[PDB]
Amino acid sequence: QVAPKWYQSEDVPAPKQTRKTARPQKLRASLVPGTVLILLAGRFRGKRVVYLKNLEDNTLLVSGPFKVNGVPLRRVNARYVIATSTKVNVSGVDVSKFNVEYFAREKEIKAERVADQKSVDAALLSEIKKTPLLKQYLAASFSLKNGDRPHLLKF
Amino acid sequence: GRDHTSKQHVRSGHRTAPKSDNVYLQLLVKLYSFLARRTDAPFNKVILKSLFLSKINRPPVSVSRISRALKQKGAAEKTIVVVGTVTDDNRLLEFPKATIAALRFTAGAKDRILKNGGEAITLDQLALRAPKGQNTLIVRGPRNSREAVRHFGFGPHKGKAPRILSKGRKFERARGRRRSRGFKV
Amino acid sequence: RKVLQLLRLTQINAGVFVRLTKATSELIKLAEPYVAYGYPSLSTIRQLVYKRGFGKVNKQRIALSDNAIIEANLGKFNILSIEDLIHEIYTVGPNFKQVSNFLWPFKLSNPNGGFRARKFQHFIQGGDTGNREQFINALVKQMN
Amino acid sequence: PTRLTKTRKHRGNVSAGKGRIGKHRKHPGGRGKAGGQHHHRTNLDKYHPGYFGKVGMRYFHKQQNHFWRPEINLDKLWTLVDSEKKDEYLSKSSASAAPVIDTLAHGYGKVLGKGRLPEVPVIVKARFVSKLAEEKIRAVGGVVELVA
RNA sequence: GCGAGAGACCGAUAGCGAACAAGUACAGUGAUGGAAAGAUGAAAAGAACUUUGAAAAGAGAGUGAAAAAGUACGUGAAAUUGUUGAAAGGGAAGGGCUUGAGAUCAGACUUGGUAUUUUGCAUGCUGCGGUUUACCGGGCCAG
RNA sequence: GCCUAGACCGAGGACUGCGGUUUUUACCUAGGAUGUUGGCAUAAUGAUCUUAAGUCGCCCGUCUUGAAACACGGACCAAGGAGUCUAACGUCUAUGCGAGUGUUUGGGUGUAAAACCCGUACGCGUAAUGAAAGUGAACGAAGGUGGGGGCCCAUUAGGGUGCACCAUCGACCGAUCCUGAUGUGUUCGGAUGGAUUUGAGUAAGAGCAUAGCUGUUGGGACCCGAAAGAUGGUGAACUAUGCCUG
RNA sequence: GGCGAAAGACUAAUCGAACCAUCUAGUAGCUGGUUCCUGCCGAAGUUUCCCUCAGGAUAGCAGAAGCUCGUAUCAGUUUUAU
RNA sequence: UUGCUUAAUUGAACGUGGACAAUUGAAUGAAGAGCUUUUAGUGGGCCAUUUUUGGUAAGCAGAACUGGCGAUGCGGGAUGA
RNA sequence: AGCGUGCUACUUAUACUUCACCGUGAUUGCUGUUUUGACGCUUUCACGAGUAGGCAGGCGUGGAGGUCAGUGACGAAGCCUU
Ligand SMILES: [Mg+2]
Ligand SMILES: [Mg+2]
Ligand SMILES: [Mg+2]
Ligand SMILES: [Mg+2]
Ligand SMILES: [Mg+2]
Ligand SMILES: [Mg+2]
Ligand SMILES: [Mg+2]
Ligand SMILES: [Mg+2]
Ligand SMILES: [Mg+2]
Ligand SMILES: [Mg+2]
Ligand SMILES: [Mg+2]
Ligand SMILES: [Mg+2]
Ligand SMILES: [Mg+2]
Ligand SMILES: [Mg+2]
Ligand SMILES: [Mg+2]
Ligand SMILES: [Mg+2]
Ligand SMILES: [Mg+2]
Ligand SMILES: [Mg+2]
Ligand SMILES: [Mg+2]
Ligand SMILES: [Mg+2]
Ligand SMILES: [Mg+2]
Ligand SMILES: [Mg+2]
Ligand SMILES: [Mg+2]
Ligand SMILES: [Mg+2]
Ligand SMILES: [Mg+2]
Ligand SMILES: [Mg+2]
Ligand SMILES: [Mg+2]
Ligand SMILES: [Mg+2]
Ligand SMILES: [Mg+2]
Ligand SMILES: [Mg+2]
Ligand SMILES: [Mg+2]
Ligand SMILES: [Mg+2]
Ligand SMILES: [Mg+2]
Ligand SMILES: [Mg+2]
Ligand SMILES: [Mg+2]
Ligand SMILES: [Mg+2]
Ligand SMILES: [Mg+2]
Ligand SMILES: [Mg+2]
Ligand SMILES: [Mg+2]
Ligand SMILES: [Mg+2]
Ligand SMILES: [Mg+2]
Ligand SMILES: [Mg+2]
Ligand SMILES: [Mg+2]
Ligand SMILES: [Mg+2]
Ligand SMILES: [Mg+2]
Ligand SMILES: [Mg+2]
Ligand SMILES: [Mg+2]
Ligand SMILES: [Mg+2]
Ligand SMILES: [Mg+2]
Ligand SMILES: [Mg+2]
Ligand SMILES: [Mg+2]
Ligand SMILES: [Mg+2]
Ligand SMILES: [Mg+2]
Ligand SMILES: [Mg+2]
Ligand SMILES: [Mg+2]
Ligand SMILES: [Mg+2]
Ligand SMILES: [Mg+2]
Ligand SMILES: [Mg+2]
Ligand SMILES: [Mg+2]
Ligand SMILES: [Mg+2]
Ligand SMILES: [Mg+2]
Repeated sequence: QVAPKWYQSEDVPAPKQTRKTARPQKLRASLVPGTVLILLAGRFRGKRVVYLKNLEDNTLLVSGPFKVNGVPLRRVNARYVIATSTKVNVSGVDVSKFNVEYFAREKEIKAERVADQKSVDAALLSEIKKTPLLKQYLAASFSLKNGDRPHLLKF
Repeated sequence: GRDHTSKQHVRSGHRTAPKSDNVYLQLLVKLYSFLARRTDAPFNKVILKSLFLSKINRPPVSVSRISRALKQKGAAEKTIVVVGTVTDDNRLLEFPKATIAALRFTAGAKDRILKNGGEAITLDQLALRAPKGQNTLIVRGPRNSREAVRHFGFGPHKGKAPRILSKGRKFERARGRRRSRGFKV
Repeated sequence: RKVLQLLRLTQINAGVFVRLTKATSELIKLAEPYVAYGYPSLSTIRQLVYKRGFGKVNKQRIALSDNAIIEANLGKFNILSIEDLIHEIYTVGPNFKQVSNFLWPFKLSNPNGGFRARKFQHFIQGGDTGNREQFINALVKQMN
Repeated sequence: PTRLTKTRKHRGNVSAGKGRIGKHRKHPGGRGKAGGQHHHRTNLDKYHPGYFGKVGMRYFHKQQNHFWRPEINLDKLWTLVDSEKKDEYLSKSSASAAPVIDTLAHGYGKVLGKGRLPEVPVIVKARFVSKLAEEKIRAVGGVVELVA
């Protein structure tokens, strides 16, 4: 067998200086707060939900509302979402306190989270009631029927 | 595919190292590999190439060749450089005082050089008193005086030496070497 | 074969710039069944030199990624920039020979969109070889 | 060593470097110098002209001792002088006292005249000398003394 | 021929034909031709005895370090074959490439570091495996 | 000029460079991928074996222009099985010494086929040429001319000196042919000067020895293979023919 | 050599020259075979001579070793002149 | 310079000295040029386009130039040197 | 879905383009930091078909000199085995 030599070093070189300075994400023009979204993956796939805020994690803050849907305040990825053309006025909904640290990992749900759910859903429902059948629309699941071609459908 | 205008993967055809495994010749190559790589002096690149040469490509240099080279105009105090053996010549009537650097000296050659007030130094001693080969003069021995070259390119009307084991009137002198025996070539 | 070698066209889809005289025209006539040529515009020359421009530096194929590379090899001919080189090629200049020989032969891809149905017949007869004269620009756009 | 031979490298290749068409055979062309006048004429004429035929007269019972006569030239003549006394001789030699060089006792039959002598008188004892060798010896003030 | 000492020789299809009851067995009228064939175990301690069988043998037992050494004897390859198990199979089979399935194998929670409690050491608390929750960070596969 | 959809890739590994923005001896998209999140570590992941599916795939070796061939060898397996050694050589290479070189036929010696030591001869080389008798290599700085690496003087260039080597014109030695001085055993000698002649020569030696590969020749000669030829012997128990006795 | 009322028959399953051993590993321009891997380069079936035509030598094609040098002056090409 | 040549002081050949410098006298290219030694296999060939001879012709026989197969796999011509 | 002709798109070779890796050839640099590998390290570019054949670098076997004060009856060698 061939023994190792003295010139076979074990030191790990430092990496070169990388020039991959990150630049901000660009969302689709159809992704505007208040837009009704369709979730395509995850536990709540097929659920119609309201888009509220763009978090700094590149995720979207979303609520069902929980009373209408059972979908709570949570994050979704923009690529697992169909952004429809239906919109709800969310200018009266306060989503200031919600950010990445809000959804930090620490079943039992926090009292703060339940309170925020109720407070947000109150304003969301008040604005949702204005559009007839919008509450019924949000409470119904989405599915592709026979003869539905998503390359031809408008959402 | 490529339309090749020359043969592919062709080695240069020149020695890049000595065939010799003499460690001391390899120390000289180490010294002149550094000098040729770093001095811009054309002398050091020539010496490095000559250290690679085979024995027949480094013919012995007689002490008479050095004497004739020192008799060139303005070359009496130059340093004679021989990459090879310097041999003695008992046909000289006199030898000057000279500095000669060689791979090897015969006993007679070194004796005659030192007897006349000169120096017989090695090529490493040369590299310290002349690291750029200043005031030097490279002397090479005759290559075509070798006995093997007598028979190279033998043919009709070529005038070369036949490859023959015995010499005499009975050995390849009659037919083809004489018009009285047919033809002569 | 010798003519194509002297034009430095020793592979398929290799491109070279030639200054038209009687001698070079009579050269190109011999290689006509094997080449497609025409009159290149300034933008075609610029795109070729920018994307696939390489220089012959010590018999090595070196990318023209900095003006120092061009200057170190063509400054004695007053070429100090990639645009000097493009100008010297386009308006065939007094140092066209050195500038065009400094350029390594362009190695183009196959056309995006293909050739005509059968390449190896003259462009006049519905093929691809010979002189197409301004349609070399469309072909280079396909291949560069 | 057999391990350095090409026989070790030809192992696994069918013909052992002899060819599939030629098929290394016993003796194509004959044995030895066969066919030197018929099918090996092109070789002997090119490389060994003069091979066939007789030239000169025979010599029954040639004793090479009769023809023993090694040559020494003039440029090599002073190597027969004693090495320890060459330099003294090269200085103090005159017509009254010059070194004696017995060439026969050193194994030479004839003194030839190639080269140049030191301008120093010498006495050269030889069985034979050439015309120019003796002219060069006399010019430096020396003499050739014939012996047997 | 007789008597010795050796070897970069051969190692039982080799080396003399013959390592053995080998110029033997055997062939041919004859002259002549001419093999194959070494190895249980340190030691036969070569299996007493019981049982089934006409017997050969088998099954128990016994000797032995070993019977995966029983003279049909060290090791015990391949062709070829039996049994068991797995799998595949419409006028051959076999192969390469690719993936699936099944089987096998491999690998970072690293010689991981941070404080922590108890189990154990010859000993006077000290090197240090042990444990789970915390935190730092790491490995791999992915968005 | 601008906007926009997708795919494959991430070599490198402190800094150094070229640019750009300069709000700045700072920053950048500018000399090659980073950031972040989840899951998993009894596993997602990878490899191999077997098998299925898809696709392709004729039996190897051989001679041959051409083989899967309706050309030849090959049922299977194990073990054996074919460029060797030697004498003499060519080229090349390594090594020692070098106008020399080679101790080993032999002698000395020995820790005994070793190692160590010794020298005369001899071999090859240092002289060639002629059939031979024989003769036998400097006009010159060992020549001139054109190149020629290196070195020297320079300061692009230029000049000087130029080994090896190349082309070329000369010189010297031997042979051949011509001329033929003083002279003389009057037939010898051969000075001197020449010649589209000729040598495997000189012209400041390069060889000798050991080893290795490759190539050559003779040897069984890479291995196996004739029909034949020769020398010396054994058979008429079969059979052919004669004889003797039934 | 024998023997043959003759077929080249018979002479120990051997006969247009027995058998045995040796010379003898007879010679073969002819057939067959010729044993590990990878890397790089890479042909010829043409010239001339040969009782040469299934073979050799020779030149060519190929490899290897290099050597002298470093753009010097070359090319399976064009142009111009002839 | 010569012994060659001219009636010659004419020429022939080879020269000393001086002038013409990178457009040093067309293009294009040049993994550089030149040189040497040594040795292998081969010395049955065949095919395609075009020229071409004999033959009624031939997957016939014989030449010229080039390119191929032999020695070569890969995509196409179903298959095929 | 035949024949003549024109057009648009599309299909895919070991070919072409960009990139990774292997090897070969050339090439850049490396000693007051050469620094226990300079027969080494390193920069860059180009290239890779092959019978007969040549050469190079390696793999394996019997025995020999030296070395590992190497392995081994607490199991050498041999043999079988996803
Ligand atoms: Mg390629
Ligand atoms: Mg000589
Ligand atoms: Mg006659
Ligand atoms: Mg396309
Ligand atoms: Mg087409
Ligand atoms: Mg081969
Ligand atoms: Mg075989
Ligand atoms: Mg061979
Ligand atoms: Mg064969
Ligand atoms: Mg042959
Ligand atoms: Mg013995
Ligand atoms: Mg035996
Ligand atoms: Mg036997
Ligand atoms: Mg046994
Ligand atoms: Mg019983
Ligand atoms: Mg056992
Ligand atoms: Mg046993
Ligand atoms: Mg057994
Ligand atoms: Mg079996
Ligand atoms: Mg059936
Ligand atoms: Mg599989
Ligand atoms: Mg699997
Ligand atoms: Mg990387
Ligand atoms: Mg098929
Ligand atoms: Mg065959
Ligand atoms: Mg045939
Ligand atoms: Mg075959
Ligand atoms: Mg058939
Ligand atoms: Mg047959
Ligand atoms: Mg046959
Ligand atoms: Mg058979
Ligand atoms: Mg075997
Ligand atoms: Mg001697
Ligand atoms: Mg001699
Ligand atoms: Mg003589
Ligand atoms: Mg000489
Ligand atoms: Mg035989
Ligand atoms: Mg016989
Ligand atoms: Mg006869
Ligand atoms: Mg009888
Ligand atoms: Mg008859
Ligand atoms: Mg009979
Ligand atoms: Mg034989
Ligand atoms: Mg024949
Ligand atoms: Mg090739
Ligand atoms: Mg004849
Ligand atoms: Mg044949
Ligand atoms: Mg041959
Ligand atoms: Mg030949
Ligand atoms: Mg034929
Ligand atoms: Mg043949
Ligand atoms: Mg062939
Ligand atoms: Mg092909
Ligand atoms: Mg095909
Ligand atoms: Mg068809
Ligand atoms: Mg169809
Ligand atoms: Mg149509
Ligand atoms: Mg590829
Ligand atoms: Mg290859
Ligand atoms: Mg052996
Ligand atoms: Mg032990």
